[PDB]
Amino acid sequence: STLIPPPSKKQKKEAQLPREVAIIPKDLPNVSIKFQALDTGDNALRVPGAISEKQLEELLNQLNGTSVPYTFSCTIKASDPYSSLIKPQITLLYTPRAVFKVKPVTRSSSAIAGHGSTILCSAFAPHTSSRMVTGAGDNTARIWDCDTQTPMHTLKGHYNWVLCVSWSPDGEVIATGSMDNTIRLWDPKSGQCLGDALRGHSKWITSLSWEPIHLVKPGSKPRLASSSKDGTIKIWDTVSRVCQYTMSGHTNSVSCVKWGGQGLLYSGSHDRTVRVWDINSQGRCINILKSHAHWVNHLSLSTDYALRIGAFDHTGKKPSTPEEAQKKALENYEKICKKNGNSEEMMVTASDDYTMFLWNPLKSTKPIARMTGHQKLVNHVAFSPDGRYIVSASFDNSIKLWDGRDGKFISTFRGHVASVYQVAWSSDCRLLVSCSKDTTLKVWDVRTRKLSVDLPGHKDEVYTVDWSVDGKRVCSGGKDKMVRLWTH
Amino acid sequence: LVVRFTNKDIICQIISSTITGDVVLAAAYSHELPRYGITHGLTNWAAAYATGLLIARRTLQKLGLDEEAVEDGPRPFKVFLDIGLQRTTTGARVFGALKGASDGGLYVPHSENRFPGWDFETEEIDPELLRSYIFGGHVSQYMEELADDDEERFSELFKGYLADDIDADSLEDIYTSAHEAIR
Amino acid sequence: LPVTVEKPIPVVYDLGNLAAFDSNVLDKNDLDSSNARREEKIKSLTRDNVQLLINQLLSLPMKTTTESVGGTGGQSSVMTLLQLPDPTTDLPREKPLPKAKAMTKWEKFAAKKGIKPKERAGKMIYDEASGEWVPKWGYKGANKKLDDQWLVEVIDPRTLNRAERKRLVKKNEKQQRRNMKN
Amino acid sequence: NARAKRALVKREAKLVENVKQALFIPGQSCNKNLHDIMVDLSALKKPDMKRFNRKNDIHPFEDMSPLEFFSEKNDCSLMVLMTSSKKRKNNMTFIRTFGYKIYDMIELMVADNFKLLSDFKKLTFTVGLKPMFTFQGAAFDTHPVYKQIKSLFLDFFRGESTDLQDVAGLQHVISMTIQGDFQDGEPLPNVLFRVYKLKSYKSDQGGKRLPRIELVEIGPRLDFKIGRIHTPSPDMVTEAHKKPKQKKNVELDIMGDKLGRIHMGKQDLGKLQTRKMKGLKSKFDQG
Amino acid sequence: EMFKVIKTGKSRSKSWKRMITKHTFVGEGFTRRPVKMERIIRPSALRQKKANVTHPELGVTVFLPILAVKKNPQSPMYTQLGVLTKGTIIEVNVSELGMVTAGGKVVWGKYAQVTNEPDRDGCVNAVLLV
Amino acid sequence: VQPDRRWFGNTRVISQDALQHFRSALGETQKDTYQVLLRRNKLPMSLLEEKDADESPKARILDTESYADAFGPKAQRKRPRLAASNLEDLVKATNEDITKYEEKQVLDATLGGNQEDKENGWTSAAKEAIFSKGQSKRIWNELYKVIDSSDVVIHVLDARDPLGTRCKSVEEYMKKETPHKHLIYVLNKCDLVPTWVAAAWVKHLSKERPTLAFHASITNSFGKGSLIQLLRQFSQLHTDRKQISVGFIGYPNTGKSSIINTLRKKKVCQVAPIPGETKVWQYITLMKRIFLIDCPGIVPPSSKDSEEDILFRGVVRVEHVTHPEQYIPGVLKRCQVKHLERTYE
RNA sequence: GGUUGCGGCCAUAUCUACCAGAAAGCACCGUUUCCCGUCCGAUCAACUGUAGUUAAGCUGGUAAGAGCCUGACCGAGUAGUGUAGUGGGUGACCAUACGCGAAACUCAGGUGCUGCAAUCU
RNA sequence: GAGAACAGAAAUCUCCAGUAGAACAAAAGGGUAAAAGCCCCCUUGAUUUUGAUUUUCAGUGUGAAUACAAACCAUGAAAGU
Ligand SMILES: [Mg+2]
Repeated sequence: STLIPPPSKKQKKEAQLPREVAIIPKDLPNVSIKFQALDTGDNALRVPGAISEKQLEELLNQLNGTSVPYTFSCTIKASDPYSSLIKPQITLLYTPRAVFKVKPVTRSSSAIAGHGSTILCSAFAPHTSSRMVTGAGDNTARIWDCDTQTPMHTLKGHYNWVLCVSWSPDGEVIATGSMDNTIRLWDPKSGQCLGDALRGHSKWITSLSWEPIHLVKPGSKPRLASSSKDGTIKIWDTVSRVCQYTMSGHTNSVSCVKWGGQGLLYSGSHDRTVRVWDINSQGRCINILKSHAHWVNHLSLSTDYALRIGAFDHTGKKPSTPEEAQKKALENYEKICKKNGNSEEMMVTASDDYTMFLWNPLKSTKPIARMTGHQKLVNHVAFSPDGRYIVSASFDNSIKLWDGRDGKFISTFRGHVASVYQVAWSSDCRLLVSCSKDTTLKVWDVRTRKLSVDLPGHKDEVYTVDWSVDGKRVCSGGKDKMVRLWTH
Repeated sequence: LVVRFTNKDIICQIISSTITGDVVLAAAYSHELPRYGITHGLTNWAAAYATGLLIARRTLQKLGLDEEAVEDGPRPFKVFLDIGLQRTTTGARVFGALKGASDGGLYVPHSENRFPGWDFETEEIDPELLRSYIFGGHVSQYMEELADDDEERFSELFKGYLADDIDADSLEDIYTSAHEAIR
Repeated sequence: LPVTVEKPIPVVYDLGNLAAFDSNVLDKNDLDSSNARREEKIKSLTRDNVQLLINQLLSLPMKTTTESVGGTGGQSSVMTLLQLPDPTTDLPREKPLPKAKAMTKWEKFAAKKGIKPKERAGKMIYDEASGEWVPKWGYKGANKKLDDQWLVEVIDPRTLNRAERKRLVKKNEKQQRRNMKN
Repeated sequence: NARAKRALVKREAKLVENVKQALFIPGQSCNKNLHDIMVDLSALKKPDMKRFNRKNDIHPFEDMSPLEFFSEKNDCSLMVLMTSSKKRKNNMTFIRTFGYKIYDMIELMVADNFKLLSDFKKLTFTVGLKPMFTFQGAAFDTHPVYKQIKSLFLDFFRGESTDLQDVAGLQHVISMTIQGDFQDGEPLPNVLFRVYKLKSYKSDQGGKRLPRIELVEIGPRLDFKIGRIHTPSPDMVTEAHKKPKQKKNVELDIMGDKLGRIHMGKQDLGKLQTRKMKGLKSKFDQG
Repeated sequence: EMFKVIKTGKSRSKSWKRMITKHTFVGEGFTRRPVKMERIIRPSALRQKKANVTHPELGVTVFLPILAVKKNPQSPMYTQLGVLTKGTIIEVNVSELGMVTAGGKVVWGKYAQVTNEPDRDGCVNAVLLV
Repeated sequence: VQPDRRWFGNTRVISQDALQHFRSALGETQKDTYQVLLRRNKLPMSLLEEKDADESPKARILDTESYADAFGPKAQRKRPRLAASNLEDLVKATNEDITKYEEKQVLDATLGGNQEDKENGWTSAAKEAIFSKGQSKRIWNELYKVIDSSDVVIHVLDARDPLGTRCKSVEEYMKKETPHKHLIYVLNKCDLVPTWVAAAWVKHLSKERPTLAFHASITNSFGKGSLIQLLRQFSQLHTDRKQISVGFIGYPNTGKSSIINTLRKKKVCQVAPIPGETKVWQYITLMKRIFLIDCPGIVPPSSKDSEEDILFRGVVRVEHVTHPEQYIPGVLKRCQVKHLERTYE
C-alpha cells in the first residue's frame, strides 16, 4: 500500500501552533452587495454588515414578499457561492432551490439472488421507491420489493434478453423491451401481461419512451413510443395496443427516442442524423439536424425528469383525480420549462465523435453550442432535474460537467479507472450517482465538484444504475447477476 | 442495539454505555404491535422483524434523520446488535429482528450467513424463503397443513386466528399493513 | 451567546493531549472552600478554558476520505476527524528502551566474510523423483522422509538419523545459551 | 503452547508503549467513603482500571518493595494506593513505575467536602472517551510539585494517544484548578478536581465553527491536599524522557519526490580580467 | 552461456569481465558506474522497459511498463541482475486494465510471468497472473 | 517454480484518496532550478495524467465509411458530405480562398533558389564531408555512453553564442529518459566577452539551470573554486553512492578538456585550438570521490545549420573547407569594423 | 412499591433450613409443518399464549443459623520503628523527642442499594 | 456420596457436591470463569512496500535480512481477536 508522504518536522512544528481563529469581529464589506436573479431579473446596492446566510435568505424572502429560499452565488474568476467576504460593485446571483435534500448514499443493503444472467436495465417507480423493476439477460423480468429487498411479481413471457424496461409516468403499467421483436405491458401489482405482446418490429427494441401525462387527454391513458434496431419507431396506444403511426425516416438503427414536453419526438440513430418528429402532425418529421460526424447515442432532454415523474414528486403523494394529476404534471413541467422566463426546453445530443451538441429544436435548427473535449465516445448524458447543469459519461474514464444554460464546460469529475456507462441525477440535483466498467460505483457532488463517496461491492461490471424519485434508495445491476440496493 | 426475546413478548432497546449504568435512548416491545393490527404470534419471526423495523424507524425519526451537528454530513446512526445469551443459529428470529432493523434504516454491520433460507451446500441466500419468513409464510403454510389434518390441534393452535377469521393470505396482508402503519 | 475569550496571558494549548494550560492569577479568597459561590467561579473559568480549547481544536484541519466502510479501521466518507498534532508535553516512559544488542557470534563472522543474508524465499522445495513439492520444513517435511521410507541400506539407521537431528537441535540450543551468556 | 507468548510480547517494552494500566490497591485502613471515591475516580480510567482482590498492608514511604512487586506482577505502570489515618485521612497515594522501578510518589488527601457521582445532576456519560484537560494556575508550569502533579494526571487520564480525533468524542472535560496563587512559607493550596459535561449551542458570533459551550459538572468532585512527595533521580528522569529515534538539504517534496538543493554561491565577476585582445587596445588606430 | 567473456587491454589476457547477452530490466536509476568498477555488463540495447502482457480474461492484451523483477529461477542471482529468462515473474503496471479489488482500492500493479524468450525475439510477452 | 498465493498476490494496490491527492499535487507542485530530483517515488502516473482538454481529436471517419465506400467500383458516396449549404457560401469561401492561395504561392516563390536550378539545369555541389562533423556514429555513441555513465552531466557553453551551442536535442532526451541527471550548464570562455555580456547571459540562463560562469586555464583562472564547491556539494548529496561520475557535454573546442585540466590544475587532457582533439572519453579522478569525463564534440543535425553558421563555431576545422574566401562577409557581419581595424592592419 | 429489559458497585449481594406472593410481567408449560441440532425436540431452533400452574424459578418474610460488612478516643495516637545529643551507662543499653505509624482485641450497628427504557391496582 | 446383569477396591452410565487440590506454557502476584481447560466448524502467512540500522563491486533511485508502519488474510451475525 503506497502511502502519502508523511509531514516533515517543520510541518509538525507549524501545526503545533494555534491559528485560524474565526472571530470575524466586524468584516464590514468594502463594496456594496446587490441581489440579481440568476435567470433574467436584476433586483439596490446595499451595504449590510457581516450578515449570515440566514439573514441573506430572509432579505431575499422579504424582497420577494414571501417572508422560498434561494441559493446565493457570487459573480460568475471568483465563481464562489460571509463565504465570499474573505476575498475582498458586487452582485449576488440567486436561483430557486426547490427546497429538498437527498441524504447521501454511502452503504449497500444486501446481495439479492435472481436472474441467472447479467442485469441489463432498471427503473424506479415514479410514485414510490418501494417497488422497482430490473431487466436482465434472462428472458424473465422481476420486480423487486425495495423495502425487504426480495423479488416479487416476476414477469414471464419473453424468450430473449430484456434489453430495456420502462415504467409509465402514471405508475400503472410497466413496458419491457426485449431482444425479441416484441414489447410487453405488465401490471406492476400482479405481473399479468396486459393483452398480447406488442408485435410488428423487425429487430430488437433499442429504447422506450412514454407520452407525458400533461399532454395526454384528460382521463385517457398515455401512449408508448418505442424504437428498434431496424431504424423504425412505432407509437403504441396502450389501450388498443396497436401502433397508430410508424416512422422510418432514420436510415440506420435508432439509438433512442425522447418524447418532449411540447409533443415533439427527438431520436438519435446510427445514420449520424437527429430528426425531430411531431406526433400532432400525424407523426411526421418537421426538421432534420445534421452536425454529428459519428452516430448519435443517448439523446436526452432537459424536461426528461419532470416528464418521467410527471404528476409526482419526491414526497410520493399521489393525485386524487385525473384533472388534478394533469394540473400537477403541467405545473412540474412548467417549473423547469419556464426557468428562462419563457416556455423553452433544451436538448443535448451525444455521439461517438468525442463531441456533444446543444440544440433548441423548436426555436432554431442550428446548434446553440458545441460541447467538446472528451477523449473517447460519450456513452451517457443526463440533464439535471432543473436543467442547471449537463453531465456526460465517456469511455475515457472521465465525467464532465457542462452549463445547461449555454453548454459551457464547468468541471471534470475525475476518479474513475474504467469506461463510464451511465449516470443518474439526484432528485435535489445536489448529488450524481455514476457507474463504470470497473468493479466499484461512484457518486459525485455537483456543489463542490468533488467525489462524495466510493460504493464498491459489485463483483463485476455494472451496466445499470438508477436513483429513486424520493432519493431514499439507489439500485444497480451488473455482470455479477446480483442486484444491489444502496441508501443512506 | 440490545435485542432480547422472552415468552409472549420481544424486547428491543438501543442502549449506550455509561459508568453509572447503561442508558436507553429508545425502546420498543412486541406488546405494542397490536397498535398496528398484529394480534397473534407476537414472539414469532414476523413479529420480531416488525419490532426491529419499528424500533429502527422510531429511533431514526427521533434522531432527526427523517421528516453538536457541526461537521456535516448527518453521520447516520450505526449500531451493533447484541443478543446476550441467545444462541447463534441460522434462521433465528433474532436475526429476523436484525433484518427488520436494517430495513428500517439502522445500519448494523452483519453478514447474511444466519438469515433463514441460507443454505450450507451453496453460499447463497434464498430471497424467496426470507420474504416468506418475513411475511409469515411459514405460519400460513402451517395453517394450510392443519386445515386438512386433525382439527383438535387446529382448534387449539391458531385459536386466535380462527376467532379473528384469519386465513393464509390475510396473515400476509395484515403483516404488510402493520409494516406500513409502523412506517 | 458570546464565544470570544480575552485574558491577560494567552492560554498555552497542548492539542496532542487535548490539554490547555492557564497561567492567569487566581483569587485565593474566591476559591476558598468556605465560599458558597466557590463552585460558580471554577465553573466559569473551566467554561472559558474549554471554549478556547474547542475553538482551537475546531480550527485544526480535518481529514475527509471518499471510501466506504470496507475495512472497519478506515473512517467513512461522511465522518470528518480533526488532525491532532503530536503531543507537546513530555511524559516519562513506563519502560526503558528495548534496544538491546548482541551479535550472537554469527553477525561478526558474516560481516568479516562476504556472506550475504539468505534471500529467505520460502519453505517450498522440489522433491525430485516425485510429483509433489513437500516443502523442506513446515508440514510433512522431506527431512522426515528417511524415517517413513522402506529400505535404509547401510541398529536401525533411522534411530541414528533421529539422534543426529536431536544432537543438532541441542547444539543450536547450546549456541543460543552461550550467546545469551554474553 | 505459545498462548502466553503473546501476553509476554504485549507486556514487553516497545518503541511505542501501550496504554498505561492503573492498579488501585485498597489499603488496610481504607474506609467505605475512600473506597467509593476510588471507584468513582477509576470509573473514568476504564478500560484501564484494575482493582485488587484483597486489602494490602502497604507502607510506601517505609518500604517501596510491595509497590514494585505489584507493578511487576500486574504490569501496571500507574498505581494508586488508598490510605486513611487520623493525621492523613482519605490519603490517596499515586505511584509511577519505570520498568517496574518506582518513578515518583505523591500523597494526595481528599477533603471531607467531596461529592460522589450519585449526588450530582442526573446526567449521563460516555465511557472510553479521551478527556479534555484545563490546568489553571501558573504554579502548574513553574512549581515542581504542581508540575509533577500535572504530568502525573496527564499521563493517567489522557488515555491512548492518537493523531486523529473525532468531534463526537469531546463529550467531557476534566478541569484541575489551584486554590489561588501562593508564595514561599504558605501551605500548598489544595488542587480542585472537577469534571464538566459539555453542551453545544448556536452562538451566531462566528458561525457553526465556533459554537457556544456550556458546562455541567458531574464530578467526582475532589479537593486534593499535597502530602509527602518523592521525586526521581536525574538519571531516571533523563532515561524516561528519551525519544526512540526510530538529511540536510534533502526535502521529501509533495508526491514523495526526493529533492536536493544546490545552494549556488555568489559569483564575483569583478575578477576574471578579460583577455587583453589586440582589438580592444586603442594603441593601434587607422582613422 | 549468457556470460560472454569480454577482454580488455592492449594484450587481451585479463578479461575479468562478463556481459549479459539476454534482455534485462535495470530499474529507473541505473546510472552506469565507472568502467574500472563494472564487471557484469548489460548493454542498453538489451534493456527492456515495456512488456506485452496478455489478460487471461476478455482475451485482451496491452503493452505496459515493467516495474520490477521478483523471482527468476535458475540461480536467482539473475533475479538480482533482473534478467527476464522466460519463466520469470515480473511486476507490471495493471493500472491501464482498470483492475479494482473489493473496497475501492484500485490496483495499479500486479505480478506477471514472461511467456516468450526475449533472446530470440525483439519483444517481451507475459501472461497476467490474475 | 513453486506455487504460492503471491503471484496472484496483491502488491501495489492504491487508494482513491491518494490518487486525488497526487492529482491535486501535480497541478499544485512547481519545480525550482536550484533544486534537483533524487527519487521519483514510483507512482501510478497514468491515473494522474490526462488533464482537461478541449480539442476532441477528429473522429474515426473510416468506421462510418470504409475505403471502398468512399471510392471504387461501388462508390456509394454519391454525394458530398456536409458541403456548403448555399451557393453564396460556396462563392464566399472560394473567392477568398483563391486569393489566399495566390498570396501563399507568391510568398513561397519569394524563396523558391531552386528556380535557377530548374531553369538553367545546374545543381549545387555536394556538401563537404568536413561540414558533417561532429555527427559520426562513434562520437554520438561516446556521448550516450558518458551520459549513461555520469550521474551528473555538466554542459559547457561559449559566452560568444551560448544559445546557439545549447544543442537542445540532447537536453530533451536527458530530461525525458533520465530525470535524475542534473544537466548543469557552464558558461565557458567568459574571458573573451565583456563582463556585462557574461553577466546578462548568466542572469538570463539562470532561470532554468545553474549556469555557472567559468574560464578554463591551467594558469590563473576563474570559477575553479565555485565549480569545485558545487561538485563537492553534489557528491555530498549522493553520500551513500560511494562515488559520483560527472560528464562534460558540449560542442567541439568548447574548453571541456581545458575545464578538466584547470580543475586538475595540470595538463591532463590534450587541448588544441583545432576541434576534435579528444577522440575518446577518459576518466580523471579528483577529491577521491568524483570522476571527470570528457566526451568528443557533439553536433545535432538540422537543416537550419547551413555551413556558414557551423563554420563560425568551433565545430569544423577550416583547413578542409573548399572556399574559405566566401565566408569573409560573414565574419564582417558578425564583427564590428572597429575590432578588425584594431586587430587587423 | 411490584415487575421485564440493559447495567454500576460486586457476598449488607453468598450458603443451609422454614413461610407468603392481590394485578401485570418473568417462569414452568403445550406442539415438531416450516428455519434449526442433537443418541435423545434432554439442550437448542421454530410454532402456539391456545389446554393449565403458581408446584418450581424469581421476589419478599424468619433463624439472636454460618459467613460477610461498616463507625469508632474501643487498641490508639498505644505498641513497633526511625533520626539526635558526655544526659546516665566503659561500650551495647537505659530516659527524652522526633517523624512515620500498626494489628489482634473490644464497643455499637447492618444482613443490599443504585443508573436508564417500559409495564402493573 | 447415592444406584445400575456380568462389573467387585479400581471398567462405563445417571444424579448431588466441586472457588477450582481441572489445565492451565510458566514458576508466580496467587492468577486464569458461560475460560488461557474440555467437545465441535473454517483457516495459511517465510504475502508485499514504504520508511531507519547491515552488507557488496555495473552501490544495483533496490538486490536481500532486521524494526517499525500500511494494505492483504483467518474467523464470527457482530463487537473484536
Ligand atoms: Mg579543441
